[PDB]
Amino acid sequence: SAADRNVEIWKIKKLIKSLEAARGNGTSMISLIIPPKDQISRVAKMLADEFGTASNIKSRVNRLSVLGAITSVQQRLKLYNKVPPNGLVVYCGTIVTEEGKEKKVNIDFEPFKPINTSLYLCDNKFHTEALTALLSDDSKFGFIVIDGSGALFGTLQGNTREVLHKFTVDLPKKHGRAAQSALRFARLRMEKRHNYVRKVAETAVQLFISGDKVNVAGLVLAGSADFKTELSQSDMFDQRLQSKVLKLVDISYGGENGFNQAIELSTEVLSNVKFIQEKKLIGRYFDEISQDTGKYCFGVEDTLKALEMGAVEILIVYENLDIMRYVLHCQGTEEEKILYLTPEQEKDKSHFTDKETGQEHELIESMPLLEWFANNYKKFGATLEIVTDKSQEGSQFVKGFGGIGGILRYRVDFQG
Amino acid sequence: MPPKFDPNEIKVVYLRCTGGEVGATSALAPKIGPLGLSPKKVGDDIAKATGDWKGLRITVKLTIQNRQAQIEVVPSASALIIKALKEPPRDRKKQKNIKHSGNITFDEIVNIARQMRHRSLARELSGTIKEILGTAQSVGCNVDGRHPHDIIDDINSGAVECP
Amino acid sequence: DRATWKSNYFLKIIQLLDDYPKCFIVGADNVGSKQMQQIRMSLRGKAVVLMGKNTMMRKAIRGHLENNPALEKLLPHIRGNVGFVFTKEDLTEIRDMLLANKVPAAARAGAIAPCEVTVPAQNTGLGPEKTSFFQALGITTKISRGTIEILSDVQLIKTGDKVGASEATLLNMLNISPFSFGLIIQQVFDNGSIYNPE
Amino acid sequence: IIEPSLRQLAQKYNCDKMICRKCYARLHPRAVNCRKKKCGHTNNLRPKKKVK
RNA sequence: UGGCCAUGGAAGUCGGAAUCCGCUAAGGAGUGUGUAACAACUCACCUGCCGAAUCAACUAGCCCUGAAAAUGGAUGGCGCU
Repeated sequence: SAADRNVEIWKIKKLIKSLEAARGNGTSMISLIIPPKDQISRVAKMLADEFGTASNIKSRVNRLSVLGAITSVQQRLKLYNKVPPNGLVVYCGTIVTEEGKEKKVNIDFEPFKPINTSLYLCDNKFHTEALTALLSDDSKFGFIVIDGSGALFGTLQGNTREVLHKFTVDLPKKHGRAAQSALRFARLRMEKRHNYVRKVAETAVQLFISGDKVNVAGLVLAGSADFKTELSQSDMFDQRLQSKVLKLVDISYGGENGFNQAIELSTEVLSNVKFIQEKKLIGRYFDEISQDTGKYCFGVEDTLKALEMGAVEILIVYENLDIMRYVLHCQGTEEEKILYLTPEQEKDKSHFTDKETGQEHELIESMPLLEWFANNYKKFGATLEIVTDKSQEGSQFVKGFGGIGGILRYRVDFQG
Repeated sequence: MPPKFDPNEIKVVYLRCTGGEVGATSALAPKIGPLGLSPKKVGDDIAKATGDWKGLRITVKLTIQNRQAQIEVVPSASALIIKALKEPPRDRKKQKNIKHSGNITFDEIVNIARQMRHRSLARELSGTIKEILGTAQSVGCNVDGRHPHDIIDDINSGAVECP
Repeated sequence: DRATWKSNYFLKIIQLLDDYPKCFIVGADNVGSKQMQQIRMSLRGKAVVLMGKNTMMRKAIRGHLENNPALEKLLPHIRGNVGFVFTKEDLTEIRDMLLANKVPAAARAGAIAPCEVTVPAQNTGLGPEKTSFFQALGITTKISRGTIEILSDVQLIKTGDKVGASEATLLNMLNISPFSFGLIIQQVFDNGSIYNPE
Repeated sequence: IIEPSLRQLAQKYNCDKMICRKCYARLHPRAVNCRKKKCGHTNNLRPKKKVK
């Protein structure tokens, strides 16, 4: 289900927030990630020698901490017997927190996406750079490696490299050694060679499409032998699929070994793509400003007022705002309100006296905005679009307009 | 209010519908709200306080703006008052399956419903109004375990009491 | 249906003839359902309004029914868009109540003009809009700071004159509604005797 | 720009028609059947699309 | 009568379970068009002119549409209504 997946992402994001905060005085913390294919024994051994080494650590508080963590991460791994699919992510240590409370913790879990990123570390802190880099890069891209020998269809995350389906074929010989039959055999060879392409072009629809919509934001075709092109520019390959043909890549090698080659030759394009789509969206946002229209908005005050009401269509936000939603509160009267304060206005501000009554209006702690949108953009109007300051249209959005706004579902006049 | 910014008296009325609670998606103010001095969040909180504890299963909201003070009232819609006199109160979030139990009797309670009708209907008194509201019930299914349709034709009550 | 309904209406009109010996024949004319709802509300208690056709051509059968003559006199006046008003109060009072009720209803383009229609000197209630629509025929209109003001009291359409299309649309934009009427009285029936709005 | 009665005069003659689904024949708006023999009096008609 | 569900908005009008009463002369909890949503427009029952017959769904006979190939061309030919 989609809702259960969104809960598991929120769970993991919250886990990361805590682990980045954690910290512990003295001590170290086992960052650890065991990729899908790995043998867990291999990990147990590694740990066991990492243990034996750590027993010569000169510092006590560090030593005994590290030994403890390694003792306990081994015990976690004992509860699994094969590596869970989609990898494993363990995070031992002895985190410190408020109240002077030294507490041990051992968070292991199969992460929801497969991942292809091993890591081991002892250091003062935990390392969750891998994990954030697997929530950021959703963008699944489809690969199809055509060759005279055979095909390979496969999907692709940031790091993760899946193999969907494949086959090979006995295509005919190049030549027909009779004078007349030469011509017929040629025409016949052309028919079976094309038929193979027809099969590939159907299979790709069968694999990379789902509910009359392609599941992959690109569709890299690869290979050699002027074949990938024969697919690329045919009437057989479905136009919604062929719309997202993103590259024809000439690879040496074929099949599985062909795959990796096809990805490394593709790397540059799949980066550009994410920026291209961003440029396109904001480009439209600006079109509504360029023409009078009315169906745009900008600056929290206006934008959220548009959201609250007959909502926006698309809401565009620069992926980090500073800007933060605070929940202000009164001591005596119990009257309360909420405000969207800038980095300067949030840090120190004499504004927040109650004035009418005459008391110090205390600001109960914040929830940072971009995250606030991410929580509850669905309870409004939808399509929360994170953007960047890399493109010229991107920067103009971030710099000028404030990296916040949205394309509206109809024309609205604003006042004050 | 015509030329620039002048409240001569301002007893301006406009008819919003819906309002169990606040509503994030709201659509309460804009357009009509701000021009005319009525705000947005305060007007929403006042709208919540009026249509708080019953009705919480949809209402109506005529908003009489006394310059800056909005007067929210709950004018009755037949279907809304029938849903108010149902089997309360499982308000929101399960809920879910769904809001259509509809076996809650109301025999003499509907007499109150036809009485509170703002005259309306161009009726020949309650005898016909009974039929009207006695059908308006999409959910309720009339008395104990009855149908609406033709039991209505043999009414033997409240002809002279409702005026 | 439509045999049982036809016979059921026969039973309505015959009952309304038995109940009331006094009726009032009114033309429906260019009339709304809203107008008919208003006239039902005002004349609710005393009178009963009805709207028939050529099953009104059936007053013959009531006269046949071992009793009435005099209803023979009423058959020729059930022509045009006719609707009855059955009642028991009085005649000249009800005539005045019918005349007093009425409704505005905006200009009909093409039809005759009953009274001398005028255009008083006043603003339209608009911004810098088309003054050419007003000035096309022969009206003095200026743009005195935004609003299109008419600068003189002028008579556009006289009695028994055909109302043009462009002048009708301008009157509709100004919210000037002298044309139409509501409903007219053609003939009367009072306990056997007939009267003609006198 | 263009006078509204006159427009509707000129609309009558150009825009307010029925079009045969077979042979794209332009037909008077009252039409139930095509003229054209090539389509065999189709009856699949439709109203000419309007300019927005 | 912003009817119920659906709020992303469906007050007849993306959809779906409903689908009754009043006034009724008569208008569907609504054919469409159009709306962010309304509004506005549009589509029964009855009249006036009018004045006796008129309409629907099937079916089958001939004819037509469906019906495109290469030397010029073949109901045998001319021709035939």
